[PDB]
Amino acid sequence: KKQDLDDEEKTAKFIEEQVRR
Amino acid sequence: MFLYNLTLQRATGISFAIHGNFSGTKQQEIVVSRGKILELLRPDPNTGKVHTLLTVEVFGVIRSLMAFRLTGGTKDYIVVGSDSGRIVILEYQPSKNMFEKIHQETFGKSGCRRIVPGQFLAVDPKGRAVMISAIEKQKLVYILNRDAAARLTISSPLEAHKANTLVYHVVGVDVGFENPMFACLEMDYEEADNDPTGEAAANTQQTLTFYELDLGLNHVVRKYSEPLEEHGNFLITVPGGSDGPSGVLICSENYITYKNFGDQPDIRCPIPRRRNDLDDPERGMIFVCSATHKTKSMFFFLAQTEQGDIFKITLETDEDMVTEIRLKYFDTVPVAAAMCVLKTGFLFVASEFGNHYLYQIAHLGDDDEEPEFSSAMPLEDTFFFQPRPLKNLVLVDELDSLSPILFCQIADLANEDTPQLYVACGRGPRSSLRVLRHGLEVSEMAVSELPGNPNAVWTVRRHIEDEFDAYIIVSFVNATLVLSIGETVEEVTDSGFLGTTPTLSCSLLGDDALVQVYPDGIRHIRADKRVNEWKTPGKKTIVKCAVNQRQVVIALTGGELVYFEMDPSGQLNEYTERKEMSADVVCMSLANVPPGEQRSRFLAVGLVDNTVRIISLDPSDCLQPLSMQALPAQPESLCIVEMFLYLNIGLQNGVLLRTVLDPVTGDLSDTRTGSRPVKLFRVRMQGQEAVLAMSSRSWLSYSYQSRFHLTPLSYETLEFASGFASEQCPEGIVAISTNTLRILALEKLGAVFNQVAFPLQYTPRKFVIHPESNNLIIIETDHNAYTEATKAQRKQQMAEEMVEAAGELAAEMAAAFLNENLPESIFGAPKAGNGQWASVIRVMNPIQGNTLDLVQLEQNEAAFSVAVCRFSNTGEDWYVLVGVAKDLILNPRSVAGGFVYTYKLVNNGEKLEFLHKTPVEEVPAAIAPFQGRVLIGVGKLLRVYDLGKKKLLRKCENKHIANYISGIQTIGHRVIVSDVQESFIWVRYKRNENQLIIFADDTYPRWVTTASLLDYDTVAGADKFGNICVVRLPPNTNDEVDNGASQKAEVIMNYHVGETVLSLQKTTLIPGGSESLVYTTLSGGIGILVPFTSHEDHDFFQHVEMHLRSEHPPLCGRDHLSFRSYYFPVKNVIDGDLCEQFNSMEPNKQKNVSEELDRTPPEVSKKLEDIRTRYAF
Amino acid sequence: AKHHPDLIFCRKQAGVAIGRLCEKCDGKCVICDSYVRPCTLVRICDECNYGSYQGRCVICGGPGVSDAYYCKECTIQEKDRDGCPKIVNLGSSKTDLFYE
RNA sequence: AUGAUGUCAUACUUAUCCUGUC
Repeated sequence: KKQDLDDEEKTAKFIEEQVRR
Repeated sequence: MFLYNLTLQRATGISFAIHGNFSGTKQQEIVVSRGKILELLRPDPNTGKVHTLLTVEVFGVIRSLMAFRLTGGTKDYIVVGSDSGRIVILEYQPSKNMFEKIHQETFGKSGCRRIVPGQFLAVDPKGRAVMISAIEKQKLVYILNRDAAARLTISSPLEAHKANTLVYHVVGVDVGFENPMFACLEMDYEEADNDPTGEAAANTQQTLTFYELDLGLNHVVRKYSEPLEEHGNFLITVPGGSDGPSGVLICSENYITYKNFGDQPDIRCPIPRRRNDLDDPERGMIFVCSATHKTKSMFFFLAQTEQGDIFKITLETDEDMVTEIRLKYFDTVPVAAAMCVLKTGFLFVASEFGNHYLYQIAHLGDDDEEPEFSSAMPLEDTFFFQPRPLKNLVLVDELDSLSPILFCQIADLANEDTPQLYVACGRGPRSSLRVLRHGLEVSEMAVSELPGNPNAVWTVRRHIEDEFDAYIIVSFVNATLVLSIGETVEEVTDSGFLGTTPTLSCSLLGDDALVQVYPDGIRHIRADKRVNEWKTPGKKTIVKCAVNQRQVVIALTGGELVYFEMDPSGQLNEYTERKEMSADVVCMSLANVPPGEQRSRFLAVGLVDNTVRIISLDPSDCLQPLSMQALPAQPESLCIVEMFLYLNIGLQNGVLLRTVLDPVTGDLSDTRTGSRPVKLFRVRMQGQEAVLAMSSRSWLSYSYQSRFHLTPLSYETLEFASGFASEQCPEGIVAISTNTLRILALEKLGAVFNQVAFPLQYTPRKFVIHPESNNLIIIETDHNAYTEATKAQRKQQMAEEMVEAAGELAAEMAAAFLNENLPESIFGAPKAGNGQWASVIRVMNPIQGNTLDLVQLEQNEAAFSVAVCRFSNTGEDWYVLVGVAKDLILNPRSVAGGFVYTYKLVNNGEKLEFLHKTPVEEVPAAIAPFQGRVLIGVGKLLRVYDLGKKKLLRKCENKHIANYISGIQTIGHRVIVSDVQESFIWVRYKRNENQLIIFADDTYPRWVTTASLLDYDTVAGADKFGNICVVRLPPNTNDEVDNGASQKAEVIMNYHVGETVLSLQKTTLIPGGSESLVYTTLSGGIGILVPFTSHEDHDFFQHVEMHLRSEHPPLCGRDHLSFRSYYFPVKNVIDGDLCEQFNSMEPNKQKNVSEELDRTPPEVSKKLEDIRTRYAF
Repeated sequence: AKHHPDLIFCRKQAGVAIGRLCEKCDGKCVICDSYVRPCTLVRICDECNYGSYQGRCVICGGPGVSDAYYCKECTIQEKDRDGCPKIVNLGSSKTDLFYE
């Protein structure tokens, strides 16, 4: 879970970036 | 492929609607019944608007909704009949905003069976018992009695089944505290099933049987029963006892007969029709719905006909019997599925299709020239009621929601980056092309240009007890402008601010004192004409400021914090210390003071070093650091708010990061708000504290039932914003634009998706988007209708027949009949016919509301498919091929022939020219381009046709279809055709020999309605039974080949959505996010399916769903797994709507579920919101 | 069931009387006749519980102490939504055992 | 070479059951 969570945060990053575009 | 279904827009179509005192107060609520969700509406008697008080998904198909109340009670209960085998009694708990289930007793098995009760449910008017019966051979009656602690309790139900008897509709009799009787329309089918000659099938009319429940014997028996003259569709319970005589009104085709039990004679009255009706005379006329308005003086009834003619039903009666039934046409209404007559002149019109209506009972319907056909009035001839506009009710509000399940294309047809949902929805004349955009509707109340370059805006009231604002401050670059808002807002100078300098903040500190923030110093203005100045120390200036209800924080240059405290005597007291920061202050935030407390505790201060720090404002630890938090960019604005409170902070980039309000910094969240500095502004939305962002898109964040909801504004971007409150604008927001001031307001709560509808003529079938023209080509075809030229010819024939009476010949009603064109959208469309239809093709631009071209079909022409592409034999000319049928209607009337018209799409898709019309032997229901040619599916024959000079030359043909080709999706190499009752099959088309060969098929048949290609081997298709399936081809399937087929396709995903899906599209709803399987529904709902990216996250969601299925059961008594496994078993599907109830459930149950999941309830809320932020808007 | 294939149930109308189980037949299910996974309580008929017929076991028919419940396997198979399963007949069981 | 009826042992299942009384 935790390792995935680290990845999850990155996953969030992409969506947030998308919003910016 | 583990997916996760989520709902974006709930179903707006209402199947049932009740009215009464559900909240237990003097205000009456409107309990509406949607498809798969329960809704509680509360209309405002002053504002005239209906607000949604509560909305809960029952996770099942509710088939009956009735309300009841005990004798001497003050609150109405909620009886809910669903598809489950249990009866549920609900009692909405206001002290919790949730419907509490009073009792739940199981009666049978699940499903919509004929022997399963739940289709009909009648309640007694005295509240002594409730009766739930099936469609046939099942009837149960349970007794409801109050306990010693005033709690509603149920007794053992009484069985009242009758073999080979069908029940049409049941209704309880209004008895004056005697034995309750339940009248129902019965029909014995035992004789018709035992006669092959068919003589026993004919002359078998319905029998109105009244079964009385003996309370002293605790058993029900069929006391009275009598046959009817004609078959009835619905009943109307007449109030008896002390108010009026007992009895019931039986509605039938072109007749109404109220026949009370006992010695009351049967009085019948025919249904009045419209004068010079354009419909067919062979078709009958029945009632659609009926409303009852009961008062202490008298009582009236309002029933709408098949044409939407709402008639005011009144019944003259004697001392113990009924005299006559006097009906009068009140007004004209659309086709409504339910009508609710509320107190103080309120009429709720829940439309069966299209937007709903809520007409308020304006007039009584009497004291007019309108002819009121009495029941005693003889006729041998029916009171031809004139179609007069509803001059007795006034549409107080309209709930125009969804109820279509038609077609939808989600694409970015506009200049914006976010794609819009162009969905054609409606039925017949009420059809419209609604472009749905995820945003919020802003109502600009006032707009005025401002001179210079304004940089800020403020709005301060005169007193703390004032319900409206009084002063509006506009900060320019070199000065400040102040205005007085008294419905005549102009420039003011006597406010006491003296805005010769730009202002940073303006608010009310005391109960009537004002405070102005300037970089040159602080100016305090009390209620009297007194100015308390406070200059800046030294040559420094105030960079930022933070005002509050009882605190005034100021920040100078170099990170010099200055604190001012509000004395209880009305003065301002400065602090005895000045705290310095490590960097310059770029953002400051001060939370509002609580009504119980006297000051705020936390104070947020943003630094230039990309870090946020919390400072305590208590006198014990004043000017002391509390909690620090690093930021990825330089902060621009900060604002803390309650709903349990969170502190939002906006950065200089297009991103913002929030944190909870606590002594320590807890959880954090972030999203891409961007290419604009994110500013934070507080606003009051729906009586709650909301946040208003200032960026390239103006997003307004607001919580909704322990769930945040932030939608952007459907307007231009603004630089500053502030809340406004006045007499003309009670709930608005004053937003500062680029050299312009605009006073806007957010009236509609369009957090889901705001829509803009362009109306059409007939019911649309499918729409095509032109690639070069960027327009929409939709075909509107509806059965049982006539064309415009056919209606004009029928009107001319009626005008010729009206002059054939030779009435002194001297009376010319044709000049008043043919010239007066009645609106089909308001007064109903005068359309009839068995095999007649009406098709119309129209090309309209999606940016505007006008149509570029319009093409009318023939009289017996009905289009079903449309496609716009180019031909390989031709150049770059896009041709629009539309297949139509000739002489068609239902299954009894076999289709005759078909045709395929071709259009030229001239003037770059602005005008269509008919090139050729190639006929066909079967009705074409599939048109799709495939490698420069057009694939035409006419019935069970799949043919590949090419472009010809005279007609479409069919180059290939395939007759391997099972029943009929309903849909066709063509891949780049293969072709996937969807059958009517059989599942879709994969077919390969050989280009060398022009022979289409089916290389794959399915093992389970499904009534497919729509489909979409997810990949080269995976295809997801909808079901007509309310399910959704996804089939994937095996990797060992050989496409090059030459029970039915050898290679079978396995279904990798199946899920019963519960609503009829007719449009599926896999695309990106938001730029930057992930693509999801967005699906539409026929009940006006929008859903989305998102695949799981992690196996651990999928297992966590599965464990959360397994915990929620045990901790929070559905209110309809059904099982979640049984609802998801209605048609097909569930395979790799997670219902996000059931997981969304964790924030709405009990806190102890949420803590127990989080302890079982080894996490926190805010952690589970963040994990649920992360998937929604990744996959949706 | 298991203990008796010739026994017939009552299958009468469901009332408000909650069923009970005897001390010798405690924990045993009525339909599934199992000992694990209790999910739904047992409801008795109105004629099956009146006067001296109240407070008696459904399966055993003796003095009921604890309330009887139905198995979850019978609940998921919709075998608990039927009539009242009161043991009315008693054949080929506890008849020759009284003589010995 | 199955199958048939037939007097007669032998294993197996039912979580079968041992204080029941006027």
